[PDB]
Amino acid sequence: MDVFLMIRRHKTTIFTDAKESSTVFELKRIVEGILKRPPDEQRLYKDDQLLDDGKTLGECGFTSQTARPQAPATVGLAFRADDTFEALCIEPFSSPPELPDVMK
Amino acid sequence: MDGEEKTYGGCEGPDAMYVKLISSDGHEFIVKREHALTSGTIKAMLSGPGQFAENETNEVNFREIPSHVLSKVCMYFTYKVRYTNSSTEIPEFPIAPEIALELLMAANFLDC
Amino acid sequence: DEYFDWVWDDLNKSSATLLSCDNRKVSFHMEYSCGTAAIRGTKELGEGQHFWEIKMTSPVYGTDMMVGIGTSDVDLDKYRHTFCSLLGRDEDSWGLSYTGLLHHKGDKTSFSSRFGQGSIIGVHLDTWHGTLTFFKNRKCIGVAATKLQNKRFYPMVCSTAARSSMKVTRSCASATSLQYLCCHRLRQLRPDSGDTLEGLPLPPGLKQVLHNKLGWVLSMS
Amino acid sequence: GASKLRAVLEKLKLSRDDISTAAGMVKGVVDHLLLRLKCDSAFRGVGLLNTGSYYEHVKISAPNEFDVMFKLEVPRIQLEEYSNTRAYYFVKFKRNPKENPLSQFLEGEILSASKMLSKFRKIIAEEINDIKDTDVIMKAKRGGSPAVTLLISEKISVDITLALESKSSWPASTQEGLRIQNWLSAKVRKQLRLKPFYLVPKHAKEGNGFQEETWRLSFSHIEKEILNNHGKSKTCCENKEEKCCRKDCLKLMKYLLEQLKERFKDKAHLDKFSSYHVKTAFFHVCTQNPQDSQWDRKDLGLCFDNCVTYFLQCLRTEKLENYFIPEFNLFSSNLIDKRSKEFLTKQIEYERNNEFPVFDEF
Ligand SMILES: [Zn+2]
Repeated sequence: MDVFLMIRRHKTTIFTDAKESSTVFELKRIVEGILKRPPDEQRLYKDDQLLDDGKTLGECGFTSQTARPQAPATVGLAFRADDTFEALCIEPFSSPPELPDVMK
Repeated sequence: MDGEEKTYGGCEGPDAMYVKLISSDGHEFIVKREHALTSGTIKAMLSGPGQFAENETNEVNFREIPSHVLSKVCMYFTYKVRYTNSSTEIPEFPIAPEIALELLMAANFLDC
Repeated sequence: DEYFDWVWDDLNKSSATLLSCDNRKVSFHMEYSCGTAAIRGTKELGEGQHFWEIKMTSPVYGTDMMVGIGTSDVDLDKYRHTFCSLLGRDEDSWGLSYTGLLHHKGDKTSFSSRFGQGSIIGVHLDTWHGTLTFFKNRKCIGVAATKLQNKRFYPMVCSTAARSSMKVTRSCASATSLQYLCCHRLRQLRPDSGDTLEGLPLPPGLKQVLHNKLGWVLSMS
Repeated sequence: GASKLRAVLEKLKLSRDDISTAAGMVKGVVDHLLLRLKCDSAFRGVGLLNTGSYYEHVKISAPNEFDVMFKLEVPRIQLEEYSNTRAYYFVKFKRNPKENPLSQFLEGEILSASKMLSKFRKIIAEEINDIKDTDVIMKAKRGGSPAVTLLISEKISVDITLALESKSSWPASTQEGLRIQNWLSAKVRKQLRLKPFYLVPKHAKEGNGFQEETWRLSFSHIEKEILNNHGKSKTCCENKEEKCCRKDCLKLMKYLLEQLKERFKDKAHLDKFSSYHVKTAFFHVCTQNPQDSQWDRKDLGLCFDNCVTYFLQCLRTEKLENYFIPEFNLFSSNLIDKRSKEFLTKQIEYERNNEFPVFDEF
């Protein structure tokens, strides 16, 4: 059964609908199918913690519960900086405008 | 399902299944072919000459759309493509009201 | 007003009613009234969004006069010779009575206050989320039904007063879009004011088209 | 369409005066009967229950069929139920010193209403011939309680009924009835709860025969009293601005029920319904809605419809509880057939949905 998730790295912010029994290596395979980056070069994280390629998203804390239709859970993605962890190249989103009082 | 082959790994030419969308602030969101064809402007522009070639870069840049608006557009697109004609109960689409006050201009700017 | 989108079915009506004014006005029992009489709409509501309100013109009386929705599985002339509520009798139909009570699946739920001659009743339908909303005298009453997905419906009216009629004045339809959902959200965030355009510099043309599409939403809370 | 209701109201109103014009004849006849009874020993204490209003009228469109009810006070008695009916009672004389109104009707241990009425008829026949300025004819029986029928000349007809009276406290079977506390406050309830009650004679009948000697409680005087003092306060309808339409909605329904019976008199299937059922339903309705603000002169429409809707629902559910005996079911299948019940439901709904076609012939 498919679960609504989303994977983000630097500029990239990509939704995914892989099945729950899939593996993290399967997420790397999907990313390879999308942007030709090989699974070995890729690295996946949750929040800011290391993860194993062989583990499944079910045991990585990502399930249908995290797959809310209004907010699929975010999965950290990283591309190997030559041979090491790349820096925090994430760029914050634009500030939202302030709501006026008469809508408050 | 795993290890999709498609005999070439894709159809990135006349049947481009992934297209690339860049926002004004740099945020990047990928959409499947029917997601792109859902918006009238995207499907109209993709029909231009030369765009059916294999080597054409399936890239669209929205210099007027920020990150949040494009994210909500992709959200709505995924919702409508997945639960179109849904047999099961269709879930609501709740966005925080301090962040979704501007989405009106997205409809007429992007023709979606 | 913008042209109405459906009429009362010429081929599908009970054995006791006459229609008039390009079918905009339907008249019930001009003589004996010895049973229930009923009609359906022509257009199906299974796709997109829909909205319409009906204006009354004759004094109200009799057993029950009701406005509601139902499927095509219900028969019209089964009560040709009996006084009964046809709408809401089964799970396949719904109905709001003028007495301020609602019929569904053969049970009764009080919903609102009574109304009669000269009253205007409005119905809002959202098939995509499968929810149904009723309006009265350009005011909001409340939501009545939900979880109606994958079902197909026709609009029905049933009557039992003689010397009486009902008259559809406006009928329009629209597709699901940001001009639907985002403006509903905005009205939920702006319920206090009667008008919502205030403080919005958006072009007058899109303003007028959004009136013709969802005027009640900008004028109801 | 309150215009038709107001028009028929005025049309019924315009014939009010003709009653008092002919009332003198019946007044004289009943006066002569009263003196004749008073010279007799059997009924030395018979009086008039409505002095100043000495006639009772049951039909709203029959100015020639009068009704009169004689009261007969009884000092001290004991009553008991019959086969648990809770509406029919026997009577006994328990203990008294040497003072016997008339014990010769006592058979076994029950005062005999049969002998009562038997001597009552004989006195009337031996007396009636004494009148010489007006031709009067006495007509055959029509029921247990109206055992005497008096016809004056050709036009005026009167049926005379008799009832007992006793000052003793009301029995426990009516403890839960008359829920007026919210309507007219408990103080009036308590004071009317010690006024006397009346026992009228009414035979009991069954499949294997009829049991003649049985009585029944009556509350006509109290029933009239509340309607006469219907207002929540003493000032209701005492000025031209505050008038309330509680009274008219009952005479309207009597007329409808009489008209339906007249139009369907051939098959006689609707001859088992009287005005008692109409009055009980209206009393239940006004108990349900005691506030005076619901009976303003302007509308009349929601109140008449509430009356007819209440009667229709009672008829469908086969439930109708007496206003003083809360357990008595007049609409039970023991007395009224389901065939006639559904017949009347069909007719009443047809009239309601056709906007009362019978009133147009007037
Ligand atoms: Zn009054």
